[PDB]
Amino acid sequence: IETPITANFREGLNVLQYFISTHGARKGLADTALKTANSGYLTRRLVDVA
Amino acid sequence: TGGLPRVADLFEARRPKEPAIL
Amino acid sequence: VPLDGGRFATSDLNDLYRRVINRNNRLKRLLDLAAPDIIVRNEKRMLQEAVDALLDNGRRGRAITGSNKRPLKSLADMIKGKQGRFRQNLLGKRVDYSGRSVITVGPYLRLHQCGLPKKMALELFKPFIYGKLELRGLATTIKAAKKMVEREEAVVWDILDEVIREHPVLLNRAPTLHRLGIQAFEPVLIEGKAIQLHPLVCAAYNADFDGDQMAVHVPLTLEAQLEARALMMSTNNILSPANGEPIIVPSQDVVLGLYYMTRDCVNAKGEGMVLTGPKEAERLYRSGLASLHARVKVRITEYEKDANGELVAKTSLKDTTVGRAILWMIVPKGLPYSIVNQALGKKAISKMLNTCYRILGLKPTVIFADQIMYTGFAYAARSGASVGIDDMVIPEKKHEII
Amino acid sequence: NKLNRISRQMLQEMGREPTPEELAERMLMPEDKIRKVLKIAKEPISMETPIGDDEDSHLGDFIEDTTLELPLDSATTESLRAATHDVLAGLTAREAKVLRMR
Amino acid sequence: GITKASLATESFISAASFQETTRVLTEAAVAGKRDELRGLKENVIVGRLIPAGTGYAYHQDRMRRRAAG
Amino acid sequence: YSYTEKKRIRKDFGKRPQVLDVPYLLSIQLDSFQKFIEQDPEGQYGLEAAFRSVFPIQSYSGNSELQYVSYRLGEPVFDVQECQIRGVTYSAPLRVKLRLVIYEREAPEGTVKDIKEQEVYMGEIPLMTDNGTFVINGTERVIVSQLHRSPGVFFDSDKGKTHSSGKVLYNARIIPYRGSWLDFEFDPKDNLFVRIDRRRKLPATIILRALNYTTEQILDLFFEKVIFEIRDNKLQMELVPERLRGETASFDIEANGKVYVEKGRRITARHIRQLEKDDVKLIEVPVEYIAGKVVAKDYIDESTGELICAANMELSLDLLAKLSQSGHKRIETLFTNDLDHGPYISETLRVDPTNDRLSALVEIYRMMRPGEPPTREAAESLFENLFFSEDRYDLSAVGRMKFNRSLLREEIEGSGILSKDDIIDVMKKLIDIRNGKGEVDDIDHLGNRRIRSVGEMAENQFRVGLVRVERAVKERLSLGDLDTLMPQDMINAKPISAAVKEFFGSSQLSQFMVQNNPLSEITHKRRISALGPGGLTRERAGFEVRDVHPTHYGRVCPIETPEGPNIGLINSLSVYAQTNEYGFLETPYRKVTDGVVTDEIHYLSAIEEGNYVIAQANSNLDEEGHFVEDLVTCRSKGESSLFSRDQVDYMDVSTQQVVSVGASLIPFLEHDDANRALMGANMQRQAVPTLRADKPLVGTGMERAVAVDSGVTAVAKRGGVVQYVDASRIVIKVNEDEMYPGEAGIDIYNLTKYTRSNQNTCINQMPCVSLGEPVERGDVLADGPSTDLGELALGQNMRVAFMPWNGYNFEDSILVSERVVQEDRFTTIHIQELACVSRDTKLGPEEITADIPNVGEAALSKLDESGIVYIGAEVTGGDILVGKVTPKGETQLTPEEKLLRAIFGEKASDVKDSSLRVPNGVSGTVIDVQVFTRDGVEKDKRALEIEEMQLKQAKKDLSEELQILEAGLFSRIRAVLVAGGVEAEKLDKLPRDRWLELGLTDEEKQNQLEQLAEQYDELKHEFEKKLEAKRRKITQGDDLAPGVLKIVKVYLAVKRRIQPGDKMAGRHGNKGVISKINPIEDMPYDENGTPVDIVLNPLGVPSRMNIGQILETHLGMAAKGIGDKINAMLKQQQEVAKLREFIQRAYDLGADVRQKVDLSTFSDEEVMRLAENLRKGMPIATPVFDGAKEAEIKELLKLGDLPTSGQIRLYDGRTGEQFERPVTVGYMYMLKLNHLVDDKMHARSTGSYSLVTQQPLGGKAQFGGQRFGEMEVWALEAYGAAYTLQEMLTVKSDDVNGRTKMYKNIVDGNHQMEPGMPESFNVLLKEIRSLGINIELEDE
Ligand SMILES: CO[C@H]1/C=C/O[C@@]2(C)Oc3c(C)c(O)c4c(O)c(c(/C=N/N5CCN(C)CC5)c(O)c4c3C2=O)NC(=O)/C(C)=C\C=C\[C@H](C)[C@H](O)[C@@H](C)[C@@H](O)[C@@H](C)[C@H](OC(C)=O)[C@@H]1C
Ligand SMILES: [Mg+2]
Ligand SMILES: [Mg+2]
Repeated sequence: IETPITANFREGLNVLQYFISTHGARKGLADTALKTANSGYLTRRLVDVA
Repeated sequence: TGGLPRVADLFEARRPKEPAIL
Repeated sequence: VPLDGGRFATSDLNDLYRRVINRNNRLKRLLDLAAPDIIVRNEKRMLQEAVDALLDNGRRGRAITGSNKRPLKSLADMIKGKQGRFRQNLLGKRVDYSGRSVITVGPYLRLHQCGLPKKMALELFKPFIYGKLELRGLATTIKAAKKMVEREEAVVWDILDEVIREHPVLLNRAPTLHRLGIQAFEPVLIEGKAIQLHPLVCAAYNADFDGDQMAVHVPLTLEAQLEARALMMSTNNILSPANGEPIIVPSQDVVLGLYYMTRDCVNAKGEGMVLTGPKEAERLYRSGLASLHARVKVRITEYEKDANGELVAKTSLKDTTVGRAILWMIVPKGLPYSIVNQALGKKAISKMLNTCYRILGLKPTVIFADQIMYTGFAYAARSGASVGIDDMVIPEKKHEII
Repeated sequence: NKLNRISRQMLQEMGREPTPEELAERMLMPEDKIRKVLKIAKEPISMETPIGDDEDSHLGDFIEDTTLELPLDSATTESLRAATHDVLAGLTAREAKVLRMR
Repeated sequence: GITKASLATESFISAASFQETTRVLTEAAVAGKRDELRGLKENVIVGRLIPAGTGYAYHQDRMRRRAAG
Repeated sequence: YSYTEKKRIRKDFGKRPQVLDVPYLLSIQLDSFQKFIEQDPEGQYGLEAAFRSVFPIQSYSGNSELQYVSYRLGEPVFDVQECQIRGVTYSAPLRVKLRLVIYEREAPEGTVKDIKEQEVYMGEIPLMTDNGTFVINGTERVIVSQLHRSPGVFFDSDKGKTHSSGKVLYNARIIPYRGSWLDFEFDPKDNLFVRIDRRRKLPATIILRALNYTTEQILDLFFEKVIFEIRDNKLQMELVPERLRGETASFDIEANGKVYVEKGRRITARHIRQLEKDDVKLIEVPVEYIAGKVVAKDYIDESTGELICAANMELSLDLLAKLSQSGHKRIETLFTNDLDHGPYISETLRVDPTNDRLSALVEIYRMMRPGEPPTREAAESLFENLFFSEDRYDLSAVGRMKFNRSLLREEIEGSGILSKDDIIDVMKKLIDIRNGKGEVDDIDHLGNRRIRSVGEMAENQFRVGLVRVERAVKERLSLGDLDTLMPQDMINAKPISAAVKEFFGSSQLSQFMVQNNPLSEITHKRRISALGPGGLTRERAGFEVRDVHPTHYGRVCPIETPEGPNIGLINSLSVYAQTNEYGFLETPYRKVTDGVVTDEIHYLSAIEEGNYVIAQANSNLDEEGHFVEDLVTCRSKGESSLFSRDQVDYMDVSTQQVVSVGASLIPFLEHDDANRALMGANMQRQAVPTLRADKPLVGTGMERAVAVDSGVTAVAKRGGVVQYVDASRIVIKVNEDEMYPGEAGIDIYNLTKYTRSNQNTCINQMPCVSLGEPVERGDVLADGPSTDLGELALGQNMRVAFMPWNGYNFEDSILVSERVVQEDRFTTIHIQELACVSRDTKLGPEEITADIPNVGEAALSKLDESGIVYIGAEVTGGDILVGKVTPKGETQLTPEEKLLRAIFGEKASDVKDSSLRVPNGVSGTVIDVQVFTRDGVEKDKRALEIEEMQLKQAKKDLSEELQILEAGLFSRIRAVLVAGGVEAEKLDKLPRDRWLELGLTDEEKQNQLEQLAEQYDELKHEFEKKLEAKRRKITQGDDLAPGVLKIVKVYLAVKRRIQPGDKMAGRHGNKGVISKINPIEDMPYDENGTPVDIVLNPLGVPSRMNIGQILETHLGMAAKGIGDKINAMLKQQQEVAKLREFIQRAYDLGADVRQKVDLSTFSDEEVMRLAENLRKGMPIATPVFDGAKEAEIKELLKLGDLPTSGQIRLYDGRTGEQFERPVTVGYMYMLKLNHLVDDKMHARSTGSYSLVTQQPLGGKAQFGGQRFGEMEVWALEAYGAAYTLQEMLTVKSDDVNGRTKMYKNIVDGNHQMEPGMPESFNVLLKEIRSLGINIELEDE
């Protein structure tokens, strides 16, 4: 987004900044929760081949 | 590209989409 | 086999086997009656479908079990599964002599031990307690021993310390990745229902305290005790097998202590004076005379083994601070004073442990690591580090940059 | 079959369904046999029946073995022989013989 | 590739674990293949000492006893 | 300012005035079910509507019709309380009036006789609790509202990934509310395809034929007509001057005696202008341009009567001749442009195997039901039953609306099935998008996402019941005998009843009310789910739908969602959000006309909000409400920017409306990272109630609304003065303005006392008012669990210090002072329900008798003669709650056991001990016992005593009602008698019962005395019938399961306090597990000598970015200051003047806040009570995004006497020496979640075993061992440990032999293993050998 977050946590975030921040959090959590599965599958194939 | 899926492609030997020739 | 309320339950194979028999028997009958071809043919096909459904169901019509929509499980599906076989696949069979609970810190522990709840140890070692109780003659027979531990008589607690003493236990966390996910510890009896785990290992398990749970396993056979002690023991794996760097590296609270310890401010109590040795350096600090960080020359004795397998000694006046002076008391023998003379960040504090291992060997490094943890926590508590709202300083030029 | 049939008219006529002893008066027999008859009539449930979580956890996995013998007992059997066999050597040779006989 | 190379394993009991069970059993049962153990995966299934680590002394000593007299 | 507000008032920072106050939070749940079950004289959703669809039901062609009149809901069999204990469902009988008409054979339709069968009973439909919950079997259950794809047509893309050639695709999907799916889709060759449901793909045109459309009409519908004239000789042509745009001239083009353009010059704006203004209709064209042109209609040869060319065939120079000599003047061809109008449909016909209607109908029927032979009636019937049948297909109203709306129609309502116009129109629009004109929708938009709810969902299931009974109903009227059977003998109960029961009982949307906590409840009843029937699945979707969408603003909470397998698949409803009239989600807004901000509220749906320009919740306006700045931050369509003073159409109602009740309770949320904020609102629902309901010291201002809207508390029905206050009940004497004229009255609130929750917590109400206190309607009468004076307290705030303490706080670990456990404040009360069943076995019946083989008197002490533990006897592990014994005869013992009984002379009983005994380690007091008995088995002594006791207790309760009630009624009679014939002292002398005789002078007062008489006598009888019914319910033999003779349920109340291992967290997402419980001696204390309760590790603050937990601490300290300050002046007893002065100063705080305050309050009695409640601390309200600011916090700290830094110096209680640097100390609200350490803890040595595969299994609750996995096996394999691994999967688990051979060695003192073969593998051998496979173990 071409309008960054101009505030920080020591100050307050207004309605919009938080709402825009939400996607980053949710996509972060989702990516990791999926990357958890990816890692496991990888180790499986690896230990199977060795 | 890059990341964890990149590792999996390497260990899987997978031929890229538009490869070169030697 | 029967169930509660007098109702019965049985495997699906019966429904399948029964069918194959009936149809088969019917066909046998249909031979002695000389039926027309069109019928006996139909009966044979019906028999064929039943046998197939019995062996592996789903390769034809997927026959359904009586009164229930869900297809009846056939012999091939008992072996098969997700994935392959159920037997060895996750997961993978339940195991006796085990337990689990919420885990906590226990920084007092040495790196080779762990806090074990009293009740857990009682129920876990139950056969050992029975056998030791009647080895010394405190119980007439095995039955009387059962009633004793069931009564929880006061005399049994001392007997447990015997069977516990040299007898490692296996600790495991939920997402086992590398081999350090399971490590052996020496049990320490602890009041309370929580497991205490040496902080330095919390990194290897990747175990936070946000309510994560850990499992315990008892090594029954003698070979398992010596396997646990000589392989899976905590002290025998201090280094990641992935890369030679120590994985027992002090984590966070401990390292903030040592950073605050060996550091120096510009002006503090005792600046410039000189002391005979580290012993009287602590005497200066603890009494409140000198500040933890002040620049000071003190006589120290360092060591270099640079002879042939032989430790040389050297003494000098080193320019250092009060904190670094006190810390030197822990560093064993042949390490030079240069290693502790810096600010001791998390990066330097790991290479310290590494060098200590590659020089003095295993045993000196273990006892070393313990001391570092103990002193780190202690001094960190003294420091009174905190975080306030005024600890976060916003630039004065921010509004202008925006 | 006769029992199923009676419950139908009596289902809405009574507005709920007849009590366990209601069809009993409707039926010829001792009428307490309804309970007995009702038990054997049920079809057994598949032991492979999926239960909770759908996690391949199946009914049969939860059915414990009651005909086995726990070791905490079996241990006491091996012990009781050594107990009684010892205490019978503390007696006269005929008392052991007479007690082992009875 | 890693997933393809793991496909080929001498022990059929090992292959029957992570692969499709039906096909593995059939394809092996016709040829009368004789599984000698010798591996880890298979020894775990049957429940004896792993032919490595502490067990490596045992299996080694047994492997030589074989094809002898 | 109200009456419970005078007790305590929360200081509110924040500027923005609240224009609208939080509506009822349970709105959706209550409103929905309210529309379903009701008598509605029209098609509005409900039982009425679902009836009018399938009705009237006529038999098959027989002209025997059964129609539907009306329905009624009978009184519930049991009320909510009675229904829970016994275990039945809370339900009402459904009584529906039916009219059976029979038409005369064969006649003009008229009835011989019509019997109106009065209300045949079909099913009992469940009823919703006053709190919006259901009771299925003795257990409260909530049905979560669902979010699915709204019915209608939707045009999507599926760009990118397909075929990896790019080019995108465009597909349309018609999704009805009920009935088959109709899918249209393109392909890389631009050939239109159709598939019904998810079935086989089929060429689109085959449906037009099934609608009886021949090829000629297909070309005529989707394509324009190019008219060709043969005039003079060889082919002139009609020219629409616009057809030449985007194409190049194919021959010499000249008309109107002037050659405008020659061949090879593309047609731009120049050529088209000339032709239009010069009006060129007809030009002469060469014969070769039609070599590609497809002839539109059929053309035949008049003479030979033979077909020259079929429709949709490409003409050639030779073909024109053969149809020219036959006398054909006109040949129609297609207008085809690869940019504007594509020749797509034309190419679809060449792949169309059919010709006529029956052919297409056959190919459809053979597609849907293949393998079976097609039939004329079958093909015709199926296709008419798919999209054209009123039974099997509906889009309903919302579907039709979005359908018509997306097609740009006028009518917002229309037929509920598809029409030939409808299908055809959709196809045209899909082609228009592929042509470049128009755009595709997206599934994720909340205008295409529809919200169902309990009422609507139950209607669907009831509908299913009526259709599966419908097949039956027609079937019976088939063979029916004349006037013997009636509309009873046919319609059954179980068919309809099992449809509705199968829903509430085991439906993915029907689940246990999460009840350990009011917030958990209220956040469950407001919840959305895209799962379940008609929803997506976890595996299918798909990060697009899980993600937060711009339309979620004000509708779905962005930050309250699960952090598990399904993220963004649940969410929660926003605070002010409401379900739209059509079922969408709409939010409140303020209409801004011209430049003024108007306070009229307007509800806009997802599509409504689209076009308007909406201002921001935070903006500064003043006076008349003009925007102060000439430009303000706003969002209009999917984007946000600064907007001009007068452009804006609307403005946000409140600063909160984006979040949900859960997220809205986190103070200083604007200062916390969204990840940790989620976890906070996620964990806040897990807070177990506490022993002493406290209050939050730092807060938001929603807690009052959350407390009341959730049913945990008891709210005043009508205002008045409290007549009687007990810990049991509360009686309020109503004010006359609020009182009804008849019956007089008082409102009697019967409080809930200590009882079991679903989560095994304690739910107990306490009276918050004192004898004779004024309460006005809408006042808090009694707090529930975890509620204080009308606010919501989920825990207790306490003094916390941030500093590393000797490593005991290492990660998140928490170090708690002993002071906390001594005050018993974080103690929790658990109520567990244990059962004892006396069943029937083939060996014999089980006795509850107190005679148990081999047990002493110390065991039987706590038991009565009957075998049941006394009420109130405190018990510990192993004690017998209920004596139970089951027959096992003739044990057949062994030689040495036989000698043993012989020596010690005990008769070994023919009965075995099944008695229910207290589980190991759990310890509590028995607070209750229930005995359910089968009807016909004799109740034993104890069982009779309890029932008799319940009778007396029941009688007292009803009588208590009548006594206070009668006085309340007679007290009004006394007052009306005094109006016109007042005798004060004379009247109360004579007996009160002898009052009804006195009349009155002519007035309404004569009729008022009359009224109170009528209602009085009713009470005499209403009491009577109520008492009788209650008594019978006690005496009736409770119905049990088959085989169970009697059941004894014991209720234990365990009091667990706190110990190392419990999970605790703040509202800001900081978890922790109590590590050590430290003495007060070792606690850091300040110079004043007050120790600190908890020592948190500061290191958790920077990494996880939650800064509010620090602010909450700081402000908290300040709050406690104002308490301490007040606590000194009240203990000083200065006077009301000095105190009052100080309090006013606090509530202003320097400028520009919205709180206001006194001295409107009565200066003595009202003010002094408030100060007493503030001495614990001064409650402050920080609004969500409107919350306080640093300056105000620092300013409030000045009034506190406490430093601005918020940090002080602390001294270690051990060495007594100082701590370097100041440390932050304050008051943080902290919750105790229920993950409690003495639940999680399990240990097993040798337990039971599974039969099928011999493996550890807990049957006694000595739980089966920990599961040792594949990953764990690898961990052992990396180490060299072979023997540990063998013992792990052989002797310790799976070896049925090796385990016992081991156990015997462990007691003998020999550590070894004789492993054998695991039984798992031994079974696999038999399963393989059970097949035709011979598997052997060879060699040696
Ligand atoms: C009939 O419904 C069932 C299955 C539907 O099947 C299925 C496929 O369709 C689902 C729908 C439609 C959901 O809306 C759902 C859900 O909303 C949810 C979880 C995930 N639950 N968790 C599982 C446990 N875990 C340790 C934490 C996370 C789910 O799996 C599902 C779910 C399904 O999986 N979660 C939450 O909402 C949040 C964040 C908190 C939940 C609070 C409590 C804990 C639960 O409400 C308890 C009281 C029960 O209510 C459930 C267990 C239901 O079970 C019954 C007997 O009542 C279950 C929904
Ligand atoms: Mg950690
Ligand atoms: Mg964790």
